[PDB]
Amino acid sequence: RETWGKKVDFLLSVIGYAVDLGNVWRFPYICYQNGGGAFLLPYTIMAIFGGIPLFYMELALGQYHRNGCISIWRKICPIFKGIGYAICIIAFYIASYYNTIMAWALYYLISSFTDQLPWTSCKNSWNTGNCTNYFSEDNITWTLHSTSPAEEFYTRHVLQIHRSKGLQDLGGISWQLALCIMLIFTVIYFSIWKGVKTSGKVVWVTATFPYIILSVLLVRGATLPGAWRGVLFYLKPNWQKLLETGVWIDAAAQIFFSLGPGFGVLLAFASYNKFNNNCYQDALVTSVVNCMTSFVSGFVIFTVLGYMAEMRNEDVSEVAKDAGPSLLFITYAEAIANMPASTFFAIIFFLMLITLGLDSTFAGLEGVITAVLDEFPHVWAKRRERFVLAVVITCFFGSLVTLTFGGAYVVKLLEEYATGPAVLTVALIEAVAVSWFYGITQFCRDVKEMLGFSPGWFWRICWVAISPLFLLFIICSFLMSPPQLRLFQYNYPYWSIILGYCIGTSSFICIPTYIAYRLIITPGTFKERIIKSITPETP
Amino acid sequence: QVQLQQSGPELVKLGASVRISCKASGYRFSYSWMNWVKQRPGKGLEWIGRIYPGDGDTKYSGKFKGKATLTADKSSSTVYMQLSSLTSEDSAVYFCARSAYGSEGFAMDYWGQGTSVT
Amino acid sequence: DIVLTQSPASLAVSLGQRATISCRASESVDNYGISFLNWFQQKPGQPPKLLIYAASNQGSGVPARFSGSGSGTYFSLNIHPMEEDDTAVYFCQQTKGVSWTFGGGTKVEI
Ligand SMILES: *[C@@H]1O[C@H](CO)[C@@H](O[C@@H]2O[C@H](CO)[C@@H](O)[C@H](O)[C@H]2NC(C)=O)[C@H](O)[C@H]1NC(C)=O
Ligand SMILES: CCCCCCCCCCCCCCCC
Ligand SMILES: CCCCCCCCCCCC
Ligand SMILES: CCCCCCCCCCCC
Ligand SMILES: CCCCCCCCCCCC
Ligand SMILES: CCCCCCCCCC
Ligand SMILES: CCCCCCCCCC
Ligand SMILES: CCCCCCCCCC
Ligand SMILES: CCCCCCCCCC
Ligand SMILES: CCCCCCCCCC
Ligand SMILES: CCCCCCCCCC
Ligand SMILES: CCCCCCC
Ligand SMILES: CCCCCCC
Ligand SMILES: CCCCCCC
Ligand SMILES: CCCCCCC
Ligand SMILES: CCCCCCC
Ligand SMILES: CCCCCCC
Ligand SMILES: CCCCCCC
Ligand SMILES: CCCCCCC
Ligand SMILES: CCCCCCC
Ligand SMILES: CCCCC
Ligand SMILES: CCCCC
Ligand SMILES: CCCCC
Ligand SMILES: CCCCC
Ligand SMILES: [Cl-]
Repeated sequence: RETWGKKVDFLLSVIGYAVDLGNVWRFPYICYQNGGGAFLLPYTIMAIFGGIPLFYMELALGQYHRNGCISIWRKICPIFKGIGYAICIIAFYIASYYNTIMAWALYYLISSFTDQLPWTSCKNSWNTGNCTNYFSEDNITWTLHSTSPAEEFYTRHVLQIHRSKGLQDLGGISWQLALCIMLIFTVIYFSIWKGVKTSGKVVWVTATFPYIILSVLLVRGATLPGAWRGVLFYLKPNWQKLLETGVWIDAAAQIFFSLGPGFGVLLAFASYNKFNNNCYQDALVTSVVNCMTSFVSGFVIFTVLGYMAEMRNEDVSEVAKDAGPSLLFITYAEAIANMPASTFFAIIFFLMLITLGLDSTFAGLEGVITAVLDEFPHVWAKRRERFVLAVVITCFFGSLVTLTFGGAYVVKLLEEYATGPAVLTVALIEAVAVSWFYGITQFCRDVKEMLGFSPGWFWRICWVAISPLFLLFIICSFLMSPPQLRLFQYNYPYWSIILGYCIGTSSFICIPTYIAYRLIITPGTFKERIIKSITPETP
Repeated sequence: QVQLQQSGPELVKLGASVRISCKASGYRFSYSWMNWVKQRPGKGLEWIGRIYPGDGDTKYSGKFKGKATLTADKSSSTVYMQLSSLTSEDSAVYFCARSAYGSEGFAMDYWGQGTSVT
Repeated sequence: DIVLTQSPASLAVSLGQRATISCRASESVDNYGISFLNWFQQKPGQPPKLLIYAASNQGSGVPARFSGSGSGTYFSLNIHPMEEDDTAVYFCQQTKGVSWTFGGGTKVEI
C-alpha cells in the first residue's frame, strides 16, 4: 500500500518544533568523541528507556497542574522543592556556557563578509605558522605536526589560546568577542521583554530555511569524493566499546540536553494554551523528529569527516583527536570552503545557525522567568522588566570567564560537569518523587481523567524501576570512573576534577538544603513532621 | 640553506621598461611572501610591495601601485617585477627578501646581491 | 600606512658603552602577543641583514650582544658590548597589516 499517512499528517507541524542546537552541534561532537556507530545503539537504547517516558510525564504534569518548575512541587511534594532552584542554577550555568558558541558563530559570520574566505588559506593573514593548505590539488605529502588552515584560524583568530598556557593561567578578555556577546545579550533581552509567543508566524519563516539549507549541505557532502569512507565509520557496530567502556553517561547527557526534560523547559512552556488536546500523540512524534534531525546532522558531519580523513590519508578517529566542541567550526568550514558559492552559502549557514541558537536559548531562559512569578507573584509578577534585565546582567557577568583566552578550557569543563551529572540527578530525584511520594496510581488516574486513555503496561513500569534504576546506575558509574578529559595537548590539572565535582555539587546541594530546612519550620516530632510535609498543600 | 639570486645590472632608459627576476630555492616556494625593497644611493631603504606565490594576494606600498607589477611563476620559482615609466629617480638598487612562515612575518635574512640599475 | 620614525640621529662609537635606539610607534598595538616589529642592520656596501625579529627573539646567526626589549609603542635595543665591528646602520620595520615601511636609520660613527 505505502499510504504514508503518518508522514502526510502532523509531520509538517512537528518538524518545525524539534530544532535545537543540541542535535546539530552537541550530538556530532559527542558521537565523534566516543566513536561513530558504537554510540548510536546505546543512544537509542537509553532514549527509548528513559527519555520518552520522562518527556510524557513532564508534559502531563505541565498540562494538568499548570505551574512552573518551582510551583509544581506545591501540589506534588513540598519536601522536594529545591528541584526548582537546582533547575535555575543549571539553566544559569547553561546560559553562562551556551552563549560562547553563539558568540563564536556571530564572530565567524562577521569575519565571513569578504570575498575571500579566511578558512581557505593561511598565507600569513593575521598570525599563522607551520601551514599545509595544498591537500591533493598539488599532490604534496602530509607529515606530522601539520594542521589545516581552518584549525589554525580557529585556534589563533576566533579563540586565542596561545596566550594562555593552560586553565591555571588565564589571560585577558578579548573585546572582539565581548562586542558580539553584548549584541547577542541585547537581542535576547529584546525578544523576551514581554514573553508572549505561543503560535507566532515566525516559526514558519525561521524553520523552513534551516531544513532546506541542511539538505543542500547534505547533498553537497554526498557529492564530495571520499564520502564512503566516513559512512562505514558511522555505521560500525563495535560491540567491544559497549560492554565495559562507559558510554552511557555521555548518551544520557546528550538525551537530556536535546530532548528537554531536566531544564524545566517543558513544565514551563506547556502550562498554558493547552489542556486535554490529543495527548500521548505529540511527545513521541517530537522525540522521533528530534532523533531523525540528530541522525541527519551526525550523518552529514561524518560524511565531511570521511572526506577530511581521506584527504589527509590518516585514520578517521585520528583527525580530531583532542578537538572538543570545535568539530563544527572545522569540518563545516572545510566543507563550505570547497563549494562554488562559498561566501554566500557560508553566510546563509551562519545566519541559520545563529537563528537556531537564538530560538533554542529563548526557551532555556524562559523556564526561569515564568517560574519565579508563580512563587512570588506579589513583587515580581508586576514588573516583568526589572527581573529579566537582572537575570540577563547576572548571566552576562557569569559568562566572562568563558570569554577568556583559555575559552576551550572552560567550555569543556562546564559541558560534562554542570550538565551531565547535575541534570541526571535532578531528573532522577524528580522521577522517583513523582513515582513513590505522589503515587503512580494517582498519576495514572489523573492521566486517564485528563486524556481518557490509561497508559500502557510499558509506561506504568518505566517510572517505577526502569528509568530511576538506570539513572542511578549511570550516576554511580560516573562517580566511580575518572571523568578526566583531554584537549589541545593538555589534558587537565589534578585540581580540575575537584573543581568539576564542586561545580556539579552546588547545583544539587539545594535539594538537601531544602529538605533539612523544611523539617525545622513545621512543628512536632520527626514522624509527625514527615507526615505533615509529605502531603501536598491544599488550596 | 636557502639560496636566492637575482639578475645582473641594467640601464635605466627614459620611457623604457625593465624586468628584474628573483629565483629562490631551498624551501617551500608557494608558502612565504617575497618582499621587494628600494634603496637609493645615500638614502635609506624604501618598501615597494609584496607578492605571495600561488595567486593568493597582491599588495603594494602605495607609491608604486602603478609603476610596479609583481609576477610569480611556480614552474621555476622565479618571482619577476616589471617597472614602467622609469626616470632619473628610479635609479637605485632593488633587493629580494623572503618573508617569514607566518606569525612573525620577518625577513629570513636570505637577501639577494641587489639589482643595481643605472 | 603606519608612520614609524626614529628619534635618534647619530651616536658615538665607544668601546664598552651602551647604545639606545628607539622607534616611534604612536599608532600601533600588539595583535597576538608578539610585537610586529623587526630590527635590521646594513653595512656600507653590503645588503641588509636580519638582527632581531619580534623585538624579543634573537635571529639566526646573531651573537648575544643585541637584545631587544619593549612592547606596544616604545622599543629599545641593547648594544652594550659595542666593538669596532658594529659600525653600521640599523633600521626599524613594522609588520602590522599592510603597512610595511622602514625607518630613517641611525649610523654610528665617532
Ligand atoms: C609546526 O612546527 C613548529 C616548529 O617545530 C612546532 O612547534 C613546536 O612543537 C613541537 C611539538 O608540537 C615541540 O616539540 C617544539 O619544541 C615546538 N617548538 C617550539 C619552538 O616551541 C609545531 O608544533 C608544529 N605544528 C603546528 C604549529 O601545528
Ligand atoms: C529513535 C526513535 C525511538 C522511538 C521509540 C518509540 C517507542 C514506542 C513504545 C510504545 C510502547 C507501546 C506499548 C503498548 C502496550 C499495550
Ligand atoms: C561590519 C559589518 C557588521 C555587520 C554585523 C551584522 C550582525 C547581524 C546579526 C544578526 C543576528 C541575527
Ligand atoms: C571586528 C570588530 C567587530 C565589531 C562588531 C560590533 C557589532 C556591534 C556591537 C554593538 C555592541 C553594543
Ligand atoms: C571526591 C571529591 C569531593 C570534593 C568535595 C568538595 C566539596 C563539595 C561541596 C561543595 C559545597 C560548596
Ligand atoms: C530504530 C529501532 C527501533 C526499535 C524499537 C521499534 C519499536 C517499533 C514499535 C513496537
Ligand atoms: C582559576 C580557576 C577558575 C575557574 C573558574 C570556573 C568558573 C565556572 C563558572 C562559574
Ligand atoms: C582588555 C579588556 C577588554 C574588556 C572588554 C569588555 C569589558 C566589559 C566590562 C563590563
Ligand atoms: C555516498 C553514500 C551517500 C548516502 C546518503 C544517505 C542519505 C540518507 C538520508 C536519510
Ligand atoms: C531516596 C529517597 C526515597 C527513599 C524511599 C522512600 C520511600 C517512601 C515510601 C512512602
Ligand atoms: C570511591 C568512592 C568515591 C566517592 C566520591 C564521592 C564524591 C561526592 C561528591 C559530592
Ligand atoms: C537561584 C535563583 C534564586 C532566585 C530568587 C528569586 C527571588
Ligand atoms: C537594555 C540592553 C541591556 C543589554 C545588556 C547586555 C549585557
Ligand atoms: C535527500 C537525500 C539526497 C541524497 C543524495 C545522495 C547523493
Ligand atoms: C538591576 C541590576 C541588577 C544586577 C544584578 C547583578 C547580580
Ligand atoms: C581572569 C578574568 C576573570 C574574570 C572573572 C569575572 C567574574
Ligand atoms: C503498577 C506498579 C508496578 C510496579 C512494578 C515493580 C517492579
Ligand atoms: C545491552 C544492555 C541492555 C540493557 C537492557 C535493560 C532492560
Ligand atoms: C538556596 C537555597 C535557599 C533555600 C531557602 C529558600 C527560601
Ligand atoms: C539529609 C539531611 C537530613 C537533615 C535532618 C535534620 C534533622
Ligand atoms: C552496560 C553493561 C554494564 C556495564 C557495567
Ligand atoms: C536571579 C539573580 C537575582 C535576581 C534578583
Ligand atoms: C555499578 C555500580 C552500581 C551501584 C548500585
Ligand atoms: C542544613 C542547612 C540549614 C540552613 C538553615
Ligand atoms: Cl539528540
